[PDB]
Amino acid sequence: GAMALKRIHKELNDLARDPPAQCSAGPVGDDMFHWQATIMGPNDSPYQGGVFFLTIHFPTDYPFKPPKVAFTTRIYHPNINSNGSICLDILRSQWGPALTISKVLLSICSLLCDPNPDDPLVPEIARIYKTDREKYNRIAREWTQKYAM
Repeated sequence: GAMALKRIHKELNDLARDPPAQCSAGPVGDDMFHWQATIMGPNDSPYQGGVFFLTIHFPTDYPFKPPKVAFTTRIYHPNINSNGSICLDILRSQWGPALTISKVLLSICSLLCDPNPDDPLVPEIARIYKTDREKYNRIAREWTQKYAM
């Protein structure tokens, strides 16, 4: 409804004056409820140098339910699977209306920097993250080269 659209427009304007991390986001064409985003691989993470694309769909009752957010670029990470689904609490149970798409992107950036392996979407990636960090980082760098450059 109209409340959602007002809030989406406000968050787009907010993002343009103050970009979260090194992210971009906004409408695909004229559709205010379907956005694209990009996140630069954080410096000093194994994703450094990659550019990762995401899709975002706002619900009609935004901001009182979360946007649906998924990666379209492949990424090696304990909380992001091969469909680009993102296991992140604020996109489900911990969403509230004081969150914004800028805060979602900052939280996804932090997630890339410091995973939640006890919340595994990809059990083996979670396991290697915990038991052999040097190997996790090697493989995440390899996948950044393969998919995100």
